[PDB]
Amino acid sequence: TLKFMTASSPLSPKDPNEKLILQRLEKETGVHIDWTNYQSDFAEKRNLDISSGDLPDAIHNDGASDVDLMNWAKKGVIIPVEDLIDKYMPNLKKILDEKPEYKALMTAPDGHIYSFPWIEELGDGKESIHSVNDMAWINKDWLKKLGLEMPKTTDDLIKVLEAFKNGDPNGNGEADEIPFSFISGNGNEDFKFLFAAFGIGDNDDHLVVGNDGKVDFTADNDNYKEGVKFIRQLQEKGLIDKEAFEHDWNSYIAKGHDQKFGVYFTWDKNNVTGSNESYDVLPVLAGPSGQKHVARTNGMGFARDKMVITSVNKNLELTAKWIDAQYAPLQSVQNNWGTYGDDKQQNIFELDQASNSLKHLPLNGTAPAELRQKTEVGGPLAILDSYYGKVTTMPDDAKWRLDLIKEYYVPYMSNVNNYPRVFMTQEDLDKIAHIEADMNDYIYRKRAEWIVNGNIDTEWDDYKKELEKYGLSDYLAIKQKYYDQYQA
Ligand SMILES: OC[C@H]1O[C@@](CO)(OC[C@@]2(OC[C@@]3(O[C@H]4O[C@H](CO)[C@@H](O)[C@H](O)[C@H]4O)O[C@H](CO)[C@@H](O)[C@@H]3O)O[C@H](CO)[C@@H](O)[C@@H]2O)[C@@H](O)[C@@H]1O
Ligand SMILES: [Ca+2]
Ligand SMILES: [Ca+2]
Repeated sequence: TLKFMTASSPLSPKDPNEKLILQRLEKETGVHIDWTNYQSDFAEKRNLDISSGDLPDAIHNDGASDVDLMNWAKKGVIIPVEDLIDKYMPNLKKILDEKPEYKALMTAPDGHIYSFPWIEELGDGKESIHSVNDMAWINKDWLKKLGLEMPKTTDDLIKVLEAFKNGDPNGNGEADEIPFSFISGNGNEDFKFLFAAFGIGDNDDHLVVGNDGKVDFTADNDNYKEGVKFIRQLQEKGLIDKEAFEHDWNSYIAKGHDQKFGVYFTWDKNNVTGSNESYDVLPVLAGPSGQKHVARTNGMGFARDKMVITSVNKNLELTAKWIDAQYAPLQSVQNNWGTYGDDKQQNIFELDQASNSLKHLPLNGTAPAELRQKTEVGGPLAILDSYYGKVTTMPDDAKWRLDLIKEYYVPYMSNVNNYPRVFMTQEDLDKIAHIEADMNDYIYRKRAEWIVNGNIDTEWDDYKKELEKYGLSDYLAIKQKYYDQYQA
């Protein structure tokens, strides 16, 4: 018996032990987990537990930031685990011996390892499945219906959206068409993907790496100004979803499912407009001066912390062995993606007993993300490029996305490098975190304000000064420092 805090989807059972995977796991391991399972606001609820001294044995599927992780280590909330890996975790050792770069990625600059990672190999470099998150999707049915060609430029896009607005492409005599929509902020449904059509573009870090080796701050660039102006034009012309700055995922996908969107953003259309050929990828567009670019995210198939062990943990050896069971290939694949042989609900896999390998089943039009979030576990695991065809099939939705990324975006990803996943010192993390406490929401708040009020030209210099007062220069110097050490 161990006590784990975890994070899961609101679609999944309130008690994680209702998951088929965890049932089978308790049989296999003989460990029963008592779960504290937060399904909304995990990070905030976790932090209250930590602040009140109400710690589990370990926090599963945690996803803490680096600053959190180091703060917790310094205050003795969590423990270093490297001795536990050496002594009790042969599955993990195997992985780290085959792919030693993950060990580097796990290790803090004080020399300790504080967390167990998630590793999922799907594409490399520019071809990473993570290279673009908020892909743009377009209603090709409407285009074909209105006699329109796929737009090639930002100007074409405006015209297409105007025709969507006024042209009644769904043919019901109603102005029900929402030409352009998004969910504003970080994440897969934001519009920042289009900013690159004005050069450089933007990502959730607001940080790219120039081909000069200089870290660039995106959200102060004239190019970024132009991107905001473009979205403002869309606003002024009545082409943006009237609730874009208010709605949520559930509302976004309700409209999606009714196919109200002309152009919208998401990871995979199948989750929002469904599994049809009405919507396809919006190809990379040329800006007005011929800019044609895809900004790279800094995302990768690695998250440093999907589990930590607290300093109250009862049985370090038992914990460490339980965790290592998650790194066995079959377990890792399932924990990540779902399972087989549920006699009562849909299954992501079938187990082929002849090979003892997993195989992706077709979904009867069920959303990718929907069944997954019900049946996955998250937590620490590894899926290596050598598992495909031997331990498991590659997901078809993954393969498909990798193809799209390679076909539509890679040619226009002209930045040789993105920002590497460094592990900064505690002091530097703390410094950075203070700065981001000001910048982060300020950056989104002004972006939205300018789209809605049209005053970017008169507020831009003052916004840049404000960003300097928050410490943007110190922030960049720190970023650049770690990028330079990484390259050396
Ligand atoms: O294209 C399919 C392949 O893409 C991957 C890339 O890792 O999976 C992406 C995918 O699932 C991610 C998932 O979790 C994310 O969203 C959570 C909700 O906030 C968040 O807690 C996780 O930390 C974050 O990783 O999203 C779904 C739904 O939440 C969940 O079940 C997943 O763990 O993203 C799309 C939805 O945004 C999904 O369609 C897709 O699975 C790779 O795993 C896939 O093979
Ligand atoms: Ca209509
Ligand atoms: Ca800049």
